[PDB]
Amino acid sequence: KGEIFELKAELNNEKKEKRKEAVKKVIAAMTVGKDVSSLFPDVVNCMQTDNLELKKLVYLYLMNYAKSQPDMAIMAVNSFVKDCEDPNPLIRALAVRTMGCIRVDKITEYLCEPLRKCLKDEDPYVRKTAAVCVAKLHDINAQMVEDQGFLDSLRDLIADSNPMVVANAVAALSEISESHPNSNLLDLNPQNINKLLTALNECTEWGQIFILDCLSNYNPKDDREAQSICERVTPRLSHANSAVVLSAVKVLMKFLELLPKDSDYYNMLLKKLAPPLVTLLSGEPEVQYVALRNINLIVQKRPEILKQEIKVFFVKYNDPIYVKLEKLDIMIRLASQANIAQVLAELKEYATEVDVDFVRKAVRAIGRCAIKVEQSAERCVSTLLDLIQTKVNYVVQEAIVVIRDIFRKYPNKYESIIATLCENLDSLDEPDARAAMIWIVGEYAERIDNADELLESFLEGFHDESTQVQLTLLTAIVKLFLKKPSETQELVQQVLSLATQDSDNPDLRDRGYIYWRLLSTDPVTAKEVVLSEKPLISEETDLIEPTLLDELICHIGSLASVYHKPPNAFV
Amino acid sequence: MIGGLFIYNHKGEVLISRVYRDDIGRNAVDAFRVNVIHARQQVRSPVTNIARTSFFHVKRSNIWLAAVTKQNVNAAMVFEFLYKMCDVMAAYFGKISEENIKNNFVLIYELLDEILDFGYPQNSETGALKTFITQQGIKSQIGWRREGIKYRRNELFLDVLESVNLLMSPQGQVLSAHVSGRVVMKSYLSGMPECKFGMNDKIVIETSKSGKQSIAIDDCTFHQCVRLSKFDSERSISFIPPDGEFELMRYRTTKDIILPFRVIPLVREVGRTKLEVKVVIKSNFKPSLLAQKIEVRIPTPLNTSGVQVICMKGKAKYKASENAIVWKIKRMAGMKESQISAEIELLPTNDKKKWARPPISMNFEVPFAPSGLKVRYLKVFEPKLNYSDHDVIKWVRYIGRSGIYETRC
Amino acid sequence: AVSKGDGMRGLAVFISDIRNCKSKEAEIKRINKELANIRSKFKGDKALDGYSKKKYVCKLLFIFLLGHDIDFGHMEAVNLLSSNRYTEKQIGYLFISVLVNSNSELIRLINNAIKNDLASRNPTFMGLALHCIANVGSREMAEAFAGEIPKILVAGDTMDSVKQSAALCLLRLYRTSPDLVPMGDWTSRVVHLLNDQHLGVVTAATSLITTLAQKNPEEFKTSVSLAVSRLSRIVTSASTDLQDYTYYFVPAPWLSVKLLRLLQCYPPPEDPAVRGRLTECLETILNKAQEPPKSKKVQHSNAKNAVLFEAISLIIHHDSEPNLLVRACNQLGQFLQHRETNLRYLALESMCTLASSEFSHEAVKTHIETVINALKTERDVSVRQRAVDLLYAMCDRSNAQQIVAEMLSYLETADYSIREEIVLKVAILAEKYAVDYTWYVDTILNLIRIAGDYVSEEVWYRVIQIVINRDDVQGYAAKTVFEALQAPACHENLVKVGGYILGEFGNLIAGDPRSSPLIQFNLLHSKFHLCSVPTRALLLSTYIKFVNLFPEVKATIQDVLRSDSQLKNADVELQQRAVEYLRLSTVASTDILATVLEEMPPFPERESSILAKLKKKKGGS
Amino acid sequence: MSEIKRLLS
Amino acid sequence: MIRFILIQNRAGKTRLAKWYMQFDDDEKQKLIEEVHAVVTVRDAKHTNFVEFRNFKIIYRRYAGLYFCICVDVNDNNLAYLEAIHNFVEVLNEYFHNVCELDLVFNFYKVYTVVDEMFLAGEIRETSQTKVLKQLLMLQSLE
Repeated sequence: KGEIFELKAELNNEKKEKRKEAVKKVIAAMTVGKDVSSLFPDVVNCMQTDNLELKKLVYLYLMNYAKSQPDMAIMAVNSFVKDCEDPNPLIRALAVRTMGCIRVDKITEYLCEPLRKCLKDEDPYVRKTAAVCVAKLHDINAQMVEDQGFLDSLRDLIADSNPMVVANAVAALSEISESHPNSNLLDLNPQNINKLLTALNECTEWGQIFILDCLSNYNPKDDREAQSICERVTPRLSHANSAVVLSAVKVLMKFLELLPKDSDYYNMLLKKLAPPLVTLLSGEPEVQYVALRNINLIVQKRPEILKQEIKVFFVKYNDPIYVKLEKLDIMIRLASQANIAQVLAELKEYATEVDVDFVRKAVRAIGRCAIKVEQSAERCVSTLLDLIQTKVNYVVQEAIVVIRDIFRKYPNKYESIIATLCENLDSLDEPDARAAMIWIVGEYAERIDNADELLESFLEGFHDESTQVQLTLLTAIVKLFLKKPSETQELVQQVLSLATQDSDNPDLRDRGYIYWRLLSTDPVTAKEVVLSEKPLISEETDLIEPTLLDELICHIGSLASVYHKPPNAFV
Repeated sequence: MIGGLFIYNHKGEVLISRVYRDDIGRNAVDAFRVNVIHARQQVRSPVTNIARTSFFHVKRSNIWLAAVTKQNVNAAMVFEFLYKMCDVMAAYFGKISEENIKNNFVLIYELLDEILDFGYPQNSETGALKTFITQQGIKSQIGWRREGIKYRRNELFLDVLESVNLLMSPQGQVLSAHVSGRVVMKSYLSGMPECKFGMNDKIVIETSKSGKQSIAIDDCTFHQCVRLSKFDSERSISFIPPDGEFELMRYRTTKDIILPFRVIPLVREVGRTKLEVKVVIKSNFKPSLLAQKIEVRIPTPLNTSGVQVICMKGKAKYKASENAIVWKIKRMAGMKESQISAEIELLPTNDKKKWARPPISMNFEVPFAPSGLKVRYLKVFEPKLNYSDHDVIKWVRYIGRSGIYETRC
Repeated sequence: AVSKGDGMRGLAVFISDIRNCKSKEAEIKRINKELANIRSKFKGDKALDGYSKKKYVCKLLFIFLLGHDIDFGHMEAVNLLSSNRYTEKQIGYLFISVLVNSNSELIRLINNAIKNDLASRNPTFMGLALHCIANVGSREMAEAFAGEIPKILVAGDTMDSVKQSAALCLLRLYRTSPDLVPMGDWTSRVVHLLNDQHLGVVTAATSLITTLAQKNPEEFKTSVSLAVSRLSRIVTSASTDLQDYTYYFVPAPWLSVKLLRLLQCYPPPEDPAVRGRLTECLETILNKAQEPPKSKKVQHSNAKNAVLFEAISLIIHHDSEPNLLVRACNQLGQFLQHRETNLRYLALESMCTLASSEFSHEAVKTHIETVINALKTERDVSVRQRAVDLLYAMCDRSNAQQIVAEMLSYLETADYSIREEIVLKVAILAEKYAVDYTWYVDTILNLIRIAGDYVSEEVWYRVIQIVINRDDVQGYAAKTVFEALQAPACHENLVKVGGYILGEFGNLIAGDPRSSPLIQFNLLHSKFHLCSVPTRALLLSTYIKFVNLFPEVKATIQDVLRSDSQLKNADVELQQRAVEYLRLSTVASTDILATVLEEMPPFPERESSILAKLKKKKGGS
Repeated sequence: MSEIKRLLS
Repeated sequence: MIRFILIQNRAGKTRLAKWYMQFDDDEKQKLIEEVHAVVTVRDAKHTNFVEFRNFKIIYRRYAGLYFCICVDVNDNNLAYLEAIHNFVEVLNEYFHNVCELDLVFNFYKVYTVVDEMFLAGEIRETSQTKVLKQLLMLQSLE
């Protein structure tokens, strides 16, 4: 007979040499799922001791236990308050940092005064602890904290000496001001801005983040205020820690939207911002991502900053896939009418390589480059054909389709090379590709005598095909029959028969009849309808609503810079 | 800010746990385990949202570790904190392996409540942390090729050949399943080139694919020429290739398989007279790719006397030659489906059948690896001839074949 | 009385020290310490005595059974195999039964000890060997003893305990190397074992007989006459007979379950006298089921019901005399009524099986109430399915509306692996057993409504298909689709079925202004700008059919097709439909147009191709 | 978990 | 036919493991982990039978002990669930008030009981009276 019963004896034994060692085993078996609890009191009165190793051991027992059983926690109160006096500042801090982790409406009254004391204790390792203990308490009594003056107390600590406290105060304070947006618990008036505009040049790394993220919320309403404030964050554009660099950029980006273009300063703060988020691509793979998701935003809003910088966003064969993807989207974004030469070469390469799934993402890009750089259309079609010549199937299928849509966007203009592409009807399997080929034979049928057996071979296995080619083939054979009637008298019949009798996708069957009826009762109109110039197809979105972009250039540091959703899409 | 902090071993079992805000719970942790760690078709990314809860994570060894928040935190920051918390951790015990963490539960849990209060990062940098870390710190830590091979141009091929197996329940339960792997490399390239071979996750550390009523256990075997030095740095299998064709690595996963086809068998025994079967086949890979050479073998009873079907795509034949209907589809894309419906006349018989209805077996082929494997890069470095990694011809194809792919009818 | 010897301190100690261990690595240390001590005891001058060998073997066996491997000791175990002491032979065999190897030497050393014991005509040893053979079953052994095991089994003087093991040993060899087991003369004399005095012999003989009969049915057709004569004699003589084999008042449940499974390897007894007694005996098993329980402990209930379920499986398997088939479906009925979870599961399995009998009179359809309930209350997704499967397999035109309802609610709250396979089962039962065709329509677009992600193309083609043929629902459909289309979510598969149904028909609900021609187009078009393309193309076909039907909204629909979103649409298919329909809303004669968009014929009742028909007097076509 | 509890009775 | 017979506790510590078909150690291992991951998660509101790979598991809990039997799918559930039981009922006769420990410190004779009531995949002895009579005649053996 033993187990838990035996650990209870090991502790009580007044030999604080035995206690110390026995405590060790109890703390061990928490982190192994074993339901302790039965030894809660016995651990609590080992508290009454001197050994700093043994005490910070018991606090592990308590704290990772007041966040689980906060109710069976508050019974140790008199012992936590005791240590709030204890000379050793470590056990002073320790009593507060654990006391606040008891989330129960009942502790709002006990902790009130011992925290009031540690809030202006001598030692900063106690004051840093107290500061975030204020927030740890506003969580379980937001009124009580506003009442007992701890609100004004945190407002003190921001002017505190050692930054490790200023840091924690600025954070606990902005965490409250957020939960009460309208109350203006921060306020930030034009005079107390210089207050914290100064601790920003200390407050450890963290805390400079906490500060910058507070200046975001401020808005100078004054051109010469924005200018002198900007020039006071400008240096923080180095502090390693990408979360300071970003946070400083967040600030500058919303202040710089003041003064149109005069005073070289606007011209300058623009040229200043490039190097720092360029050199943000040189951090760890995870932080490169976060910078990328944010540059994708930035070059939308202010193209001018990362203009010359395209070379930076080129893909490195070993960048993690999610950086490759975000780098590609940014090359596209900077693809200038004066560098696609360089860009295309790069995409050409990506398609040549071995990350299959990215090779696809690479060639869609060449299309998106023709959409974006209007004048390059041709060189895009050039390299697309070059890739096709590789007879590498994953590559062809993705290119025939971009071509298909480069045709539909600029004249026909390439009736030339068409007769060629009909060299690859070999391995067009992916439906999306056939549906492109088949359509290109449809239009442009007057330029390929092939058309007959081209479309015929497709028709041989029609009830097996994609509901997409099924439909594109019907629109193609009819096109043919209005272009070369006679050469194709039988085809139109077989299609219409098969769409109409054989196919049971109701939408197909309809178009089956629609054509048959139109052809056979008014052909002079059938040619009028199904032929006739379609307009030039217009792309899609491209950018971001000018109003929502603005809303999340404001949040440049945050998660809402990564997901591009505003803060309401996660809570 | 940082509401939680979690550390898993390769398997996804939780090693360390620290909640800093009620927001969390049993929720976000299985949430991360079975959605990021056990991702299948999903391409992982560093920060991932799951149920209005955000998850920052970083892999270090074969060890995952992830912070959870329900707030809109400064994203850059949580990685910056996560980086630091690993640096400190390696200052106290080097490699951040599953061994060293199992050995320091205390040191770590205590280290945490010091580098982070209430989810606020608290500046580590091992600065004076001795006077706060009142705890100890238990540390702990070929394949030949003739000289002077010469080639016209420099090419290399990469076949990822996988045979996925499965025994599924009518209702769709995976009763058992494993991928047999194999990455063959055909290399016609000149010099004495050391090439690096990066892949995605999907494997962690033999027998010629055999067995039946015998249990598939995960594994992995490399070639002699394989330098496994950096496999806990993504992949970076660094090797020096024999000439021509060779078997760079032979494996078999049993975990996060991308079973490419579900079979939905709706039988229906109408007396002992006839028997009406309907079968669906749901493809469920990406739509951007085709399965080919598809076969579906519905077993017929022994007292069959008549059969008629109604095939949507493809065509089917009855072969008493071998007792079963044989449906063949020529090709179908991802995320589509198809159906077939048989009526099966059955000679009266007195009984004796029992049938035991064998499963519906499938035979198919696909442009991906059911293991989830993905060839992420392969860089060739050759210092004597110094030809461009870029002037090396490179093609790769994946080839997922069906093993015994049975769904129970 | 005789004495009682056994014990081995060192083991108990190696365990206590080990079940101890302040860690999962002290465990690892203490192993290497005993493993180092045990070696260097074998690995020494003096071989140890029987006791110390026995004991150090046993300790290895335990370390193995922890997770650690063992690269030695096998030799010390084969020493023990020769001893005259039970406890030493026991340990040797256990050790070599658990840890085996490819070592061609030991393999034949062991085959030797095994050879001897089998020969010693001592029963305790004969057993130990027969059991080592049966636990190992290596091809090597099959080869050496496949020959002698039969010889033993059938011999007259062999002990009953050995007869038992001999048979079950042979059965392992027949599963191991069916080749090495012939079909000699012992056949008829193993069959004869069914009449043995000792029941445990019958139980062993019967497992052997059932696995042989499955590929040598003709050799053992003799066993049916007997398995009957014994199962008859068992379920008769009460509690005082068959003393030792009566378990909680159920006489030899296991033997009974084995004889019934044996009778299933065959057709109904060929001889009318035998077919007679077997059917009398089952008349009785069912009789006793209904009688007031001899006890109430779960054990008695479970033994009786293992024997009951199997005699019901034999009845369903034979499929003869309706009477016994009805009784069994009434007992299976009572189990579902009785509050429980094990019976509820087993009964639903067995009943679902009885469903494919053709002389039950379909007695299954009598319990629709009891099992619709089972599905309704029972948590435990396992029982919940076994019930639903039974309802699918007993749907007729009459309870169809009944069941389709219950199934529509099990779908509401089911796992996701179940959605799509339920959707189909419901689709089938409606499109198949429907009388009221507005109920078919109604049914289907429920699945679409809430559980829509899981309705395939086939399912929703087919209502559209069906609505075009049957006219008595084109009104109701046009109305019903217009009202479901009112919800703001509504799966995309509704917007599909709905837009089409309002393009063909719905001109026949454009009377009531509730659903004006303009009210409808506004409704579909709100759902446009956020549906997949295939759904937007389908909507476009619909927009133009409207221009035909309601010349009032031609004005409006016209410049929905004219705005860039459609005419410059980036998808080919979308931009065709747009240009074409706009063009012909302009160029076409008001006559020609009405012709082009006339009402679309009915759908061709696609029909089966005949894969195989009885022709030249045999299966294939 | 107290492995000495009876399996029966 | 019985494929195997397990006897593990709530933590999945195996304490008896008669296998009845040739498995590798790496198989025997994953195999045991699985029987755990499956049987330990079921809460009495579920049933005593589970699909398990191509076979199924009959199982009943007794104290901290799961008694699993893996069987062919077409096997008689109630039969094997009571076999399992009366097996325990023979252990509680041999050991008298048997419990997790007798089964550990006596692991080596647990096997001679198992093999007496099961052999080669099939049931062997069912009669509690005879199996006690032999278990007690050995034990009197040198």
